[PDB]
Amino acid sequence: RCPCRFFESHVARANVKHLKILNTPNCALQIVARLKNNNRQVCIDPKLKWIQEYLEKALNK
Repeated sequence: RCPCRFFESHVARANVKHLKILNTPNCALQIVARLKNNNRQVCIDPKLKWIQEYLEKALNK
């Protein structure tokens, strides 16, 4: 079973509280994020540009 089933491409950082990185060689790279509004658990597509910027600001810092 993969940590994420469907990925959302219409999510923005303002609606996410934190991003979780998962390196699963059974499903490849997947990222899980929670909606700040209802604090739900949703899966975000690792192809969004703001996601890459978040990883870039967390890796250099």
